[PDB]
Amino acid sequence: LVKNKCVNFNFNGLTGTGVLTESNKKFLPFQQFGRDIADTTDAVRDPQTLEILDITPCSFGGVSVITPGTNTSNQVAVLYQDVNCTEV
Amino acid sequence: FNKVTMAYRFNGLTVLPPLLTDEMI
Amino acid sequence: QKLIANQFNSAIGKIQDSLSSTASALGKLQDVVNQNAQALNTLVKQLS
Ligand SMILES: *[C@@H]1O[C@H](CO)[C@@H](O)[C@H](O)[C@H]1NC(C)=O
Ligand SMILES: *[C@@H]1O[C@H](CO)[C@@H](O)[C@H](O)[C@H]1NC(C)=O
Ligand SMILES: *[C@@H]1O[C@H](CO)[C@@H](O)[C@H](O)[C@H]1NC(C)=O
Repeated sequence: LVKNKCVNFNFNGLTGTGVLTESNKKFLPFQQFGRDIADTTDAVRDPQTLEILDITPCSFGGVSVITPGTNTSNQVAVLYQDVNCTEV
Repeated sequence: FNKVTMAYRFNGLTVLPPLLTDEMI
Repeated sequence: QKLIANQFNSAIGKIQDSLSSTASALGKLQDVVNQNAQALNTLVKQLS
């Protein structure tokens, strides 16, 4: 098991791709999946050792090319929207 | 601001930031 | 002037409580924000 690094995970038949992290949300013992308002999978419990893992989509955001007119320059500054600067 | 108040970002619905921050408004 | 001063100030004060003591004054805004978050929920639930 790996943390804070986007993986493609299967937990006890539950499949999903996200960023598995430590999490403070506390399950009831019999429970399996945490969820969210969208019914989308949110938190999970590691079966081999019980621990509450969050999930998170990959990153996404749109690419945006900031440019002066091609009449001025051919240089552009790329904006990656709504991401943290690592995965670049 | 008290009265008024990745869920949709998981799929694709990305809530872009309004050009003008509230502090500018 | 002095009178109009007080009427103004005492009018401003009640604007606080008009907002402070009732949450329905902002419904117009609150409705906009909800309907946006509304359709998004609906749009998401359509995936399932
Ligand atoms: C997995 O193995 C470890 C030791 O190998 C043990 O402490 C733990 O309880 C095991 N998990 C389950 C769910 O049995
Ligand atoms: C735009 O580029 C053309 C050449 O392609 C040039 O003749 C014109 O002066 C330029 N105009 C501006 C506003 O840069
Ligand atoms: C980016 O990650 C760093 C640590 O990796 C963190 O301190 C920072 O708050 C993060 N920023 C965003 C916008 O996620």
